[PDB]
Amino acid sequence: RDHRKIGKQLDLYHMQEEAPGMVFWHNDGWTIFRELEVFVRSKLKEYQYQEVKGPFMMDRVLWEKTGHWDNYKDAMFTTSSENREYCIKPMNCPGHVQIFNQGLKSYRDLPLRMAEFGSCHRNEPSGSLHGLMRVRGFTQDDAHIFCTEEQIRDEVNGCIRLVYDMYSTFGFEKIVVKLSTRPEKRIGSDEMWDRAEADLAVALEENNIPFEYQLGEGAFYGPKIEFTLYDCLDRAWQCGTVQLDFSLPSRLSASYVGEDNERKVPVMIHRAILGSMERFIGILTEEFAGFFPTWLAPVQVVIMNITDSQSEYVNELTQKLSNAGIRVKADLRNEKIGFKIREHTLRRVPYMLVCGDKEVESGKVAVRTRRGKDLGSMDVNEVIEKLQQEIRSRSLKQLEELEHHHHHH
Amino acid sequence: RDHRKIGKQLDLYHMQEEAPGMVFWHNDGWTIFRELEVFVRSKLKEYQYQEVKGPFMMDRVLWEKTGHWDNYKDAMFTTSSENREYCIKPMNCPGHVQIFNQGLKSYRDLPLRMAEFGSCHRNEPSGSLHGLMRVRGFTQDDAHIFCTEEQIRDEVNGCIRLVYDMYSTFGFEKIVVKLSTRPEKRIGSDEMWDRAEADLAVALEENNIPFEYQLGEGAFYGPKIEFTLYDCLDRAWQCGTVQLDFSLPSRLSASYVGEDNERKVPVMIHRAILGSMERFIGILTEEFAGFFPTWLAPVQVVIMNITDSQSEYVNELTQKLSNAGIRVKADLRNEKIGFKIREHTLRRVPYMLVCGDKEVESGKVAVRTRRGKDLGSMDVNEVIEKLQQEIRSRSLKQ
Ligand SMILES: C[C@@H](O)[C@H](N)C(=O)NS(=O)(=O)c1cccc(-c2ccc3c(N)ncnc3c2)c1
Ligand SMILES: C[C@@H](O)[C@H](N)C(=O)NS(=O)(=O)c1cccc(-c2ccc3c(N)ncnc3c2)c1
Ligand SMILES: [Zn+2]
Ligand SMILES: [Zn+2]
Repeated sequence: RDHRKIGKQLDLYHMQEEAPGMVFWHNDGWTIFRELEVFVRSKLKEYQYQEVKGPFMMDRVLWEKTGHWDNYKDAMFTTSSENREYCIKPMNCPGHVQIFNQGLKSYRDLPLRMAEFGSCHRNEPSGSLHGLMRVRGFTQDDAHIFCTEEQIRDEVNGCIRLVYDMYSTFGFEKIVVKLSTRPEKRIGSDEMWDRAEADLAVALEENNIPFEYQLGEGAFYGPKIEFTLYDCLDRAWQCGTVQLDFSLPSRLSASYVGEDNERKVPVMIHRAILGSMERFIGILTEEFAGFFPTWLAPVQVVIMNITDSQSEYVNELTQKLSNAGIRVKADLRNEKIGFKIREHTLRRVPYMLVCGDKEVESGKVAVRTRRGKDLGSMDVNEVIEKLQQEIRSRSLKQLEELEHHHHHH
Repeated sequence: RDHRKIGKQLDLYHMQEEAPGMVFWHNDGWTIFRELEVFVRSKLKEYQYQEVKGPFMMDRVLWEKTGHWDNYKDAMFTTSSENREYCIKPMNCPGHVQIFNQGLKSYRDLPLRMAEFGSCHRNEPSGSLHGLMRVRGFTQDDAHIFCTEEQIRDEVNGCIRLVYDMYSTFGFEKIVVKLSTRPEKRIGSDEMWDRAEADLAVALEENNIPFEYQLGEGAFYGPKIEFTLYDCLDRAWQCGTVQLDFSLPSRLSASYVGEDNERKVPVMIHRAILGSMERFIGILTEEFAGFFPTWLAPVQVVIMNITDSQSEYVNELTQKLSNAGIRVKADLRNEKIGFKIREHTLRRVPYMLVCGDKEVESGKVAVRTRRGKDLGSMDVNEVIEKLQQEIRSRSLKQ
């Protein structure tokens, strides 16, 4: 089932014609986006990345210098102020290079790993738009690594390791990998492309990763390893990408002082792990058919009463779970228990805590899941500890559950 | 002390002529921005706000409907795709109404408090640009509260209480309040403006806030309370603002079913507490002269060895502090300890931990501060607990 239908069902986002391919993230979809940012940040910390933010627009002159204007013109939105023309950024790399270019850099500063949740706009043909998977405004979990020639192997290897490490959290382990080689419109010499292409192929080989070439699909500035994930119709979507660039730094006058006090141009590795937040959310939505892992679930727990008699109890518990950091909602409606459960199941809420008279008495809760399972009564404190552990460990599967819902086995 | 020189010295941000008023946040400046986002979110959690994200641009037609095109044209950047013109948003409000308009609403949903860290672009004349205080691309800690007429007083009071609550964290001694009334170009009837201006004046007086009128300086859609803060040269900068709007929702066909079954247009309150992150960071930078309180400091601790004898111990402590949630770096360079200390001192790192042989043997650390205070030898868990406490409490000094 399509992520667009599931997105409406869970009130995650919408789009209008007033803004084709521009996403409106509602509260619950934004919750997912934000949790993914937190997850990526935990990895940026561990793998020692800076995190920056570059501006939305820069002078067209800068975009001409990179080769974007010649090779990327059709896709760029432009605007102007006071007789000067600006491009809304389609990529974050040039901004990163401008940051690099502030202050003298030395070999001591390398590898310099510079991440950004970088908002890009690309004027994708309106015929090619597709839900969250192909929009016009999207946010990459981007980074550029500025390094020496001698550091390419280790740094490309690090990016590859990070892809599998992050994808394993979602249960994606058998990943389809491509090496996209020099496109017809490109900058840089043949010799530079032969080297960059060999370097990426050797890294994949060294990591024992099977891949195929994809002829002519590289970026204008360098070849790309692509990590493909599949949607519900098995369409291939580029998500992770690791790219090797011997051209942009030089075009933008990037340099550092080497060990012999000579001026050197840094190599730049580009990579995104999730790809874009929008595309990755669309993929997860379809793969899990909206059964997001508890850490990602917009609403983690719903606590419900049978009658008005338990309203006070449900309210205390909701407050208690909320202070414990759990995303929790009360459902106090005069509706049958089965009716409530069906609704919150369609809403894909991991856990539903049913409070009848006996629950109020014993200070317990009757626990149901969105997979139709009855986990009996549990102590409130026990439920809290078990949920907190499920959240903190970013567990793919629920209490007492063998297999989470996922389309591709 | 000017935030622009401090921002250069502490490697917080830069700007270039290839992008006038367009900020490049470097790692250390972005850390401050991110910490302010965490703080705002924690406050909006208690005050029960949703948090959304609206599109960066929308059809010019939408901005024509709201009155932005006729009353706000010169400030807006525009762009095109496939023969249709788009405005890059200068405000988040119309996007928020669009989200409100998805799904039937009733009185049960109100007050609906909808927050966004909303990136706006405004084509400010280049002669008016000034460091971080007045840029062309900035992010508001914005929100719109959709409510009934009967809820206006409580909701305006709630915004005012939020401003003072959040501002107390930063210790601002001079908060000057203005009430900005109907401008020359506006939407809404004179009667609507009478009511809106009175509601804000009454809210200020009930909250015991002295204020001055700023005649004709209100927004095109409503009057504004402004919470003014002052930079090093005592120049006035609008930061917090609370505005009362009886017009935009109607122009955008917003409605809900009331408790009495009558379908009405919601009132909308616009507010920002910090103002923009950029402007507020410029203010903080001058307010503290770059000596950010620990919770905001880009790097909270640097740990140094005297010689490589203590390298291993320094790495161990660095990992230990980092796991404790502290922003900590190891400085293992082959430089004299007095050279390393001076560098981190000038960088305004709150705490410096020095490890020589005596510290390794004892499992302690020698602690000094960026103000030159020497706290002597401290046990490691005690420094961790103290730091965590001062971070969690967002303490103004220590
Ligand atoms: C990895 C970066 O440093 C590199 N500069 C780059 O942009 N590479 S990319 O063009 O291959 C790339 C990387 C990640 C995401 C996308 C992408 C492109 C278009 C999208 C779209 N139109 N809608 C949704 N997601 C999208 C993601 C592209
Ligand atoms: C509170 C909002 O819902 C309201 N729609 C609004 O934008 N009001 S505002 O125009 O008074 C306002 C509010 C908050 C920040 C700014 C502002 C404007 C320009 C800036 C600039 N040019 N540079 C830096 N910060 C800035 C902040 C303006
Ligand atoms: Zn790039
Ligand atoms: Zn507004």
